[PDB]
Amino acid sequence: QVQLVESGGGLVQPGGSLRLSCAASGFALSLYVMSWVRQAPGEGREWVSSINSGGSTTAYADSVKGRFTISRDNAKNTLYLQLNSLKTEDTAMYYCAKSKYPKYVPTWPPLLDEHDYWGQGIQVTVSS
Amino acid sequence: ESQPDPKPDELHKSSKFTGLMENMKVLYDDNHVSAINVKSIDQFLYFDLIYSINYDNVRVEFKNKDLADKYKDKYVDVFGANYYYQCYFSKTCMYGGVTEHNGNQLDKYRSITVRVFEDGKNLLSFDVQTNKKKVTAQELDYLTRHYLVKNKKLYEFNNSPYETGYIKFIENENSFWYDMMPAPGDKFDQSKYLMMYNDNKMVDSKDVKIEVYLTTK
Repeated sequence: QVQLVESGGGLVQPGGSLRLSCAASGFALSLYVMSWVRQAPGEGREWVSSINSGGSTTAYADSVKGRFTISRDNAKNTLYLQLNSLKTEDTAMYYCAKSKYPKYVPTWPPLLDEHDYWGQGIQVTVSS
Repeated sequence: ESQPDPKPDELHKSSKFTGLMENMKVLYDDNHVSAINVKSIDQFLYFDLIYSINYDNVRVEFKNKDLADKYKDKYVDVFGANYYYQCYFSKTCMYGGVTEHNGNQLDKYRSITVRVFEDGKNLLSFDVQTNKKKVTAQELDYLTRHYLVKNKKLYEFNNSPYETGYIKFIENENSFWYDMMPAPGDKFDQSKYLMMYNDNKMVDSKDVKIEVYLTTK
């Protein structure tokens, strides 16, 4: 059965760095575009970043471009996010999201609704 | 007879395809179907066979009933490029890729040396390998493109460094070829492209030669 479990994240001062990890099981990561999405307090889901199956192509939201880095390791079935130069606005639950479409990419960057499984999420807090 | 080689403007031009070449690339990346010595366990339509290859149900589609009838409940090897998007079934889909197992196995692998041309010039050769006396053109095509994607960026996320490409198989006097580039426009339909393999075309692995002809932009 498909599972995504986020780990890492945590608490840091503004300007600091954190890292997120997502362990995938019950499917081959290599078939799927993978994304990070976040939900800040009193907000809807926000797309953060996506990476294609190969690893060659990444995309980022404007708000995080240059500060965050998405990467993947298909052999270990893991997705990563490096969060640098953190701001209070980055405080949120972060979720690893799997494309609904194996071996196919209708849209780039992917739309929020083009994912069909999410993990429980991992908290990132930039303490004010 | 032998297929006439491509005419002047017969080959698809990659610059006229404006969608994501990623959808072609992913067909010739690491993921593919390969099964040794299996027998069909179900059938949906009368021109397909379903195999169990954890185990997924793989629907193998042929061009007609005669081919499905030939291989139904025969022990085979299956090898090919599979797709998921709009895979019609009732899981993954493919076309052809089926060879009788018994009597077709080699003690030692056979190597076939692909000759690659760019704008008419041979810059590169490399080997693909198979254990099969009679092998699908699909299998050899996949192995050839797999190498070229990895090493020559044949297909990239957005487009290709090449304007045209065809792969040519030569068996003695006779030859035939496949266009390696997507049809023009903003959409690439994987199921339509891959249907070229539904004839289950086979070649002799000792006699076949492979030539790939690419043009640059």
